[PDB]
Amino acid sequence: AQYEDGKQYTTLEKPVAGAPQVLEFFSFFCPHCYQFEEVLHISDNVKKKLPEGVKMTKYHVNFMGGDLGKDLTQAWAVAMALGVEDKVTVPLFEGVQKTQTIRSASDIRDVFINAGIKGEEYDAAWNSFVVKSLVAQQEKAAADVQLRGVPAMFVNGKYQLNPQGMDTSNMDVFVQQYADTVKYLSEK
Repeated sequence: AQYEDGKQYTTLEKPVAGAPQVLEFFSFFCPHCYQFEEVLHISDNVKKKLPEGVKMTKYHVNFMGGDLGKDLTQAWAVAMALGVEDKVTVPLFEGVQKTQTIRSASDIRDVFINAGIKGEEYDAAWNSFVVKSLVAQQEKAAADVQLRGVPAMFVNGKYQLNPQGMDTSNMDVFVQQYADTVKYLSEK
């Protein structure tokens, strides 16, 4: 075959019912994730090739960066609740990995303030039970699927993208291969 289990993707032994259609996991501490977001624009290029009627979900994970990793998962929950994912993703990545100016929850908060979210509004989101269940969702989805590494993508709770088995000589060729795989898996 051209697409083979164990080559461009692996199959979950233990499939996850009711899972989001396209599910991505990342961490702001994760170096390949930085690349995926800033250099490759993976999420975006996958979306451009997905059939439509397809919804795309992205969650943060706790297992990198100890205490700040958790803060970052709660902040990503705030971002999702406020619909400001596209305004904070880049400065969070660069704050954590490039400039290293994010060292505390208050520094994470600064990024949202600088992106124009209001103090009252951030602190209210931060502390809301709607954000608590969104944190719960992020953790449950990761727990359901065996998650020990990022970046990670799952399709319909049964297939996991396997970028290790795609050519990396060319960054553009890698992305298309990656996205076409998602679409193949999607139509499976």
